[PDB]
Amino acid sequence: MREVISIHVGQAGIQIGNACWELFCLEHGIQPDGQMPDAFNTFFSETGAGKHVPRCVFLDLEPTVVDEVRTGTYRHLFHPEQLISGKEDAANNFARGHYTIGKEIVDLSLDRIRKLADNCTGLQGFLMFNAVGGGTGSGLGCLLLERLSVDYGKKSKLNFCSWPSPQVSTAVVEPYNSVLSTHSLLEHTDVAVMLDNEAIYDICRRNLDIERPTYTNLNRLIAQVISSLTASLRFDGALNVDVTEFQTNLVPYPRIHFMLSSYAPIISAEKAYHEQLSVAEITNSAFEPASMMAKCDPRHGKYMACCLMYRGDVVPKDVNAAVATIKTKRTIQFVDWCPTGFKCGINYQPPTVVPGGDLAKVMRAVCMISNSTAIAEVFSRMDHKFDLMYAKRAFVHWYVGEGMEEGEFSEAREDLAALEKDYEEVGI
Amino acid sequence: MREVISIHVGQAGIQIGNACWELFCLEHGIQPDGQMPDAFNTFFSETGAGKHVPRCVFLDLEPTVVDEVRTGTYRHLFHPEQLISGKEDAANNFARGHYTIGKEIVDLSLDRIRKLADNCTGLQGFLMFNAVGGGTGSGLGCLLLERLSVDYGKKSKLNFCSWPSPQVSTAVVEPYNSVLSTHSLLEHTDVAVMLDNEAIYDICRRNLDIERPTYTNLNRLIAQVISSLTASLRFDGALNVDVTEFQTNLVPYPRIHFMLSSYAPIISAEKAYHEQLSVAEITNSAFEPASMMAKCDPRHGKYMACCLMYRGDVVPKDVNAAVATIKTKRTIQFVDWCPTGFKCGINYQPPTVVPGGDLAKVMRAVCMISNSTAIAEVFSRMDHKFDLMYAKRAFVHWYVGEGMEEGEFSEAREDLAALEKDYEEVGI
Amino acid sequence: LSKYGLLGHDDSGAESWTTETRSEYEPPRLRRDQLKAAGQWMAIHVSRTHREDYIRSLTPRPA
Amino acid sequence: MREIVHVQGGQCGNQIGAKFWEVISDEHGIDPTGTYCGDSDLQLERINVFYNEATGGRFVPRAILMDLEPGTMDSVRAGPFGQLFRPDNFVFGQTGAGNNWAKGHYTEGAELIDSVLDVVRKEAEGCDCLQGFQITHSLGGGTGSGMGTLLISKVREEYPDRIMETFSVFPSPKVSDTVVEPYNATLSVHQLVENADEVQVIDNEALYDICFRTLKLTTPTYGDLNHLVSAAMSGVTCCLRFPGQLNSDLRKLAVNLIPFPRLHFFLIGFAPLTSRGSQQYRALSVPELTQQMFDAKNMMCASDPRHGRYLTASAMFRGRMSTKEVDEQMLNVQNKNSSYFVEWIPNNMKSSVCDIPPKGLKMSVTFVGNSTAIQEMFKRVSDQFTAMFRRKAFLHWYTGEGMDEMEFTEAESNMNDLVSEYQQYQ
Amino acid sequence: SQPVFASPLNVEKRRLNEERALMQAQKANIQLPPNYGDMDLILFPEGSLKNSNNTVIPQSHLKGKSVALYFADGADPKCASLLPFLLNYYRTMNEGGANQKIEIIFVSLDRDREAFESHRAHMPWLSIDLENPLTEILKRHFRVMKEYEVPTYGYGSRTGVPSVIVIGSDGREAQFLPICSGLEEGDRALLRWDWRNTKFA
Ligand SMILES: Nc1nc2c(ncn2[C@@H]2O[C@H](COP(=O)(O)OP(=O)(O)OP(=O)(O)O)[C@@H](O)[C@H]2O)c(=O)[nH]1
Ligand SMILES: Nc1nc2c(ncn2[C@@H]2O[C@H](COP(=O)(O)OP(=O)(O)OP(=O)(O)O)[C@@H](O)[C@H]2O)c(=O)[nH]1
Ligand SMILES: Nc1nc2c(ncn2[C@@H]2O[C@H](COP(=O)(O)OP(=O)(O)O)[C@@H](O)[C@H]2O)c(=O)[nH]1
Ligand SMILES: [Mg+2]
Ligand SMILES: [Mg+2]
Repeated sequence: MREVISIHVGQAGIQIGNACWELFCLEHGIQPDGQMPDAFNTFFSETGAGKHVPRCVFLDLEPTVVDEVRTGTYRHLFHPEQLISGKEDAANNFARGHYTIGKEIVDLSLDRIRKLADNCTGLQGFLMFNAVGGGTGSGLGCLLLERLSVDYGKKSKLNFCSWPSPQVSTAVVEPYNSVLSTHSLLEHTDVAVMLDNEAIYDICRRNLDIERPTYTNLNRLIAQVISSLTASLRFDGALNVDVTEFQTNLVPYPRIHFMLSSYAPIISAEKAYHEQLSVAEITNSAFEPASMMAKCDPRHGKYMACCLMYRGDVVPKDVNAAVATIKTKRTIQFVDWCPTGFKCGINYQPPTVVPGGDLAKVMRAVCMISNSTAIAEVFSRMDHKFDLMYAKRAFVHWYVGEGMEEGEFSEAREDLAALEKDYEEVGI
Repeated sequence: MREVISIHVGQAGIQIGNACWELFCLEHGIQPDGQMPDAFNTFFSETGAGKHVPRCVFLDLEPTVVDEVRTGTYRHLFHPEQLISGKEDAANNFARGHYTIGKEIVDLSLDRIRKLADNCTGLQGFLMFNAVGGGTGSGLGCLLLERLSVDYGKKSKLNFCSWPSPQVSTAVVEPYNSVLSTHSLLEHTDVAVMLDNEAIYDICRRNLDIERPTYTNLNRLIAQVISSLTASLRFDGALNVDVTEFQTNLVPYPRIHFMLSSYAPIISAEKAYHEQLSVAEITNSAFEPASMMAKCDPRHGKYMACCLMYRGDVVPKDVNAAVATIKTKRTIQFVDWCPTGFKCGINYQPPTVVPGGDLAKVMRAVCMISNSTAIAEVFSRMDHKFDLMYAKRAFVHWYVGEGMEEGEFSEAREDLAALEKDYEEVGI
Repeated sequence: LSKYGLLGHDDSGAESWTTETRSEYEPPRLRRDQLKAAGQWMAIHVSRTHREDYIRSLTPRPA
Repeated sequence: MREIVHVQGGQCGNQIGAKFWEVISDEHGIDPTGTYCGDSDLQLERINVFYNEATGGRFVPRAILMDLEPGTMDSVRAGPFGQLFRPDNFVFGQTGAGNNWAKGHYTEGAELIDSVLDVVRKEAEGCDCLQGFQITHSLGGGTGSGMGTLLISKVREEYPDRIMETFSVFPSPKVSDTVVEPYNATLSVHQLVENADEVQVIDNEALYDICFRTLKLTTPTYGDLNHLVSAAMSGVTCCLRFPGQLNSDLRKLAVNLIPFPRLHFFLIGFAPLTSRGSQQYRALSVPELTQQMFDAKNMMCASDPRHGRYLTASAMFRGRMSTKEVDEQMLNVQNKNSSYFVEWIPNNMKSSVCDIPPKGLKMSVTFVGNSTAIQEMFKRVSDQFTAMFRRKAFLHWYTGEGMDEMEFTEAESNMNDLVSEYQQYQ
Repeated sequence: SQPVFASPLNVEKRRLNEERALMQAQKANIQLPPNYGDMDLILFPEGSLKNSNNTVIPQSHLKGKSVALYFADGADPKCASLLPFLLNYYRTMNEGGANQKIEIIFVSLDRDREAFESHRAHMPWLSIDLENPLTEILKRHFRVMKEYEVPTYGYGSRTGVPSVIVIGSDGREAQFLPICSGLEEGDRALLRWDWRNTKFA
């Protein structure tokens, strides 16, 4: 009955899912070949002599990423038909994955999603991993969600998408891939979680205190977020939550569906001894502005709804004291129309650790998925960079020759500006 | 007792025949010599000290493959004059194989047909395999159906012919060969099954996904298909639907018996470990509109009837649920005068796979031999290829110099056009 | 001098060439092993201490 | 898979391509007789990008060598790695282009057209899908400039939806071989702006000068001159054959560099280029490479970007190295070189972690950059044209093979209209 | 008899088996000669298998594995293009599993001992040295031939150099791996190796 599929589109999707499926395989006692030496139903599928096939698709137009998991140590855990390759890289271009040859990928990707969905007692998740600013992350990410919207109507679309940073972009057309993706991400996905890179390099600076993390240490943290978010479907807990009611818990309005992510406690094994991590202090360590993973200050953003997922030996009564002292604390702004804005779920198992990872073993953990008005300020700075790209029409006519009409930048602009104005009128 | 007689005409039919008799001998436990270290009685006679001979005839006007079998592995499984071969290849000429060179071994072929048929009473039918697009497969096949309809009028005539494909047809005079055998298999053949080389090319490159297999691998897939047809004859099961029922339920008109074929699951070596063999998904893939063996798209045609031969440890309940969900899908449609058009003949024996071949040991299988109004498009492109070629007397003098009169060219054209009007009128 | 030429400032070769995905995302029980040879691994107190309550706090769950 | 088609054009192109096929071959670990040696998946799994099979396991490069004189092609069979190429891939000229663009493009090169198409189409359509091309040619002589730009004028309209990278060796302000300098330079470049996807500018005069301070050797032969080019030749396309954390290809490299279709001339440089005395004494790390590749003195082109301003920069780092040490270290160079970068584009750079280091070196970087600093090099070629064209000098050899005074003046007008956007994008 | 009739393994096969069957003849309804199921062999003697550091490994290690002959030559460039690819496929089976699953045995086509060592040190799986006549009699059994020098017995060569082939308990082949064959799937056919139907038992 419990069943969530994953759709990794883009090099960020394959790399994040590389950490996700190694974390999931070690947690259920699954070897890299797939067979264990009833909670595995929600992420895997039983077949043969206990050998488990993950309900997943690894999609990427270019090679050299998707063949890397076709040649690594996880080749023979995945079904080799959701491993999808093209030949041509989407080339950091939105219209290459949306208006020229990517149809040969999406026409059989819907076939593989249909085949995966005809394996299921009940569907409750559409976890899509991608980068916003990548060419195939925005390009095919737009086309897959519009195809799945008209195919599968009223189900939950999860989406953990990598927003570009305010400071670095690692590209000059990051505004050109962000406003186009958002213009069709408002109407297609249901839950959009913002992720952002040097929020989390700064996380690994002052908390994990290791001198060289990389993109792969980024993905291990994100996999810990997804594992605690969907742990309630796996194991029994004191207060079981469901992914299909995160949809009704967070969003107030049909167009307001952007939330945040933060994980705690995050302390390496050397400094995990001076203090005993209690429930009342991991909540304060997660609610602090320097622990969230999008580097937007919640001091100037009004909180709206908040959901906390617990993993370990935690009783609910010191949870009740912990959420009370957060609610009476003034440095976290709550808005006047919503006095009740907390949903806490509690699960029994302790969080798992990768063997010898930078994360230390801990008896309890909190994941926070929170809706706030501060997303309007992340979006208003990308708003400013889009006009300053469009001031003399730079990098626009290769999009025009790609297949988009010159002028759909205007209504993608007006959808983003309608996103700018409506959080302002909500916050009053 | 209970036996069938298989006929092979032309070296295409021979290369089918040595493949089906390759699989028939191994599943019955007998060897190339004829010894095994009473279910085999339908395909092999009993001769004294356990030696078995197939109930077949091999017919080919050239020795280029017949005596090569006489030097190959299966020398002594076959009877010596079971393999009948003339000297002169008919060479893509229907007239040559109908009038001059065919009749020298027509009387030889009927003599061996009489001698194998009168061996035991209770014969069910003839399973004839030939090449429509060639010379001796079309011409000598026409005389055998002409002379068997006058001796064994009552007995069944199941045909399996290698019709061309619209893209690749490997010939230049095959519009003349095919429509001249069209006159033969309407009023003589009981039920005709359309096969196609390039559709089985399509299957083996994407489903079992070898880049370059050849004639010898299509021969395995034909051998699997005819095995699943004849399985209900050989082995017991839940329901027994043998070759005398196949025409009671699939063809509702004397002139409408052209009908397709499908096999699922055609599984590669790597695909067998992960993909669980659910009865729900093997019926879905059998009904997949590009998984059949004709290049015959059924999305713009209606379905008259359908038989599904399940082979393995198959329970009938999830068969009944599999045929429940295929009606509830709006993607395919059945014809308006026939709401129930399904058969479920189940046999307990699992399929017999060849070690060292290309398929894998599957626990279950399904064979889909279906009548549809989609014969119209595979015959109307065929009609159009005749129209552009006959209009300027090309390759016409070759046939009229061999005895065939001009005028039988014309009446075969309106014979095909009359069948085209039959399929158009019945789909209302 | 070198064994690889002018561009080679020192000698590493292709024997030291793997990727981050191949070197790090190798099988996990293997990754337990070579790290085992190189270093793998209001306040509330126990019921012994007389801080907050200690009489009835000792009885249902002793510690 | 993704196929790149290489062309050697002219004497300079043949010699600079010979060294590049030596440095790619031992980067993949391949004996020059064709047999692979080195025992690694990671240098052999992507070999079809540049090479082809030979039904013996032998690998032959996808390179055609084209030249109107037989001299310097006989030297590359005579030299090392001469057996590596396909014998059919060579096409011969028995006359010799005597430093004239007219016999390079119009007259003497016309009879070699029917043979050069038949060998580049034979190599192209043999694969399932071509990715791009990569030629090497010089604008100085005749058989490199004229006979080379004739290739661009034909390969584009027959393969329209593809790309190519042309590595053009540009003449010198100070030293001057090939005394008819401005005529061959201008006649190649006005074709090259209209009809080529990007141009990398390579300057001999400056690359002697990198060879005189940072590589500081007294006797520079043409061997290590081309070896310094072949490092950035290899680094600009390293991720086509190698995996990485953040990938890059040629088609992507064009999309996020060129803003407007008439500027595609790019600086190029390779870091580190450490002196022989300084070899052991550099604990090489990301901070010191970033200052080395954002160093004007270390640019292969003879243009100083202090006068210019980088429109968009790009860096393909190579090796085992941290990824945020790319990121906020380039945010440091924006915050310190504020006036050296264009203000109406924020985050002007590429980051690309090619996960495979160069041959022997632990970690490096290859810099390519769209700069407006090339306007000073393009205007000295313009006044070199006009100084010798007012006096009508060295024109009789051109006009005798079907030139025109009219066709020379849209060559200068396209030259001035090429420079024109550069100083008004400042 | 399997897979090839005339081979030095299979003339030793018939000489061994019905010899002990005629031992059973005058010892005692025995039938002569025995059936092909009744013939049994030892494929590798005690002093054949050498691992990486040149120590003996007995036949008992091979139980429950998927063992395949690797017919290869060091100087062959097609072997050069295959050898890393089969190295990767070895470590993915071995490390991705509680018990290491496949096993590759080496037989060589090299010129001399020195060339054998240079190709041997790159290989972690088990190997058979060239001076053992077990190598040469295995050439004529599975029909692997570089260029036709030794007389074939009315056969045509099944493979070319290099060729990997999975085997069974009694010298039979289980399923073919076409890297240079009628399918000629070079450097991709290693994925076709199964391990549910071919176990050395
Ligand atoms: N958090 C995180 N972000 C990533 C990762 N990989 C790439 N990104 C982000 O993705 C952006 C570019 O998109 P990519 O994922 O690299 O490339 P792509 O999705 O394949 O699309 P293309 O540009 O067409 O290749 C970069 O700016 C990165 O910030 C990753 O592993 N983790
Ligand atoms: N199914 C199948 N069809 C084949 C095979 N070989 C040839 N064909 C088909 O046969 C068609 C033509 O007939 P042929 O087999 O060439 O020869 P023929 O029918 O005996 O007539 P002749 O050429 O005169 O001998 C070709 O278009 C092929 O599609 C085969 O091995 N299997
Ligand atoms: N980098 C490099 N430049 C060269 C080489 N040989 C000649 N050149 C330069 O190329 C110019 C001559 O052009 P060249 O290509 O020889 O004329 P072409 O034969 O007609 O194409 C001279 O100014 C040299 O500076 C070489 O081997 N390497
Ligand atoms: Mg990509
Ligand atoms: Mg005939």
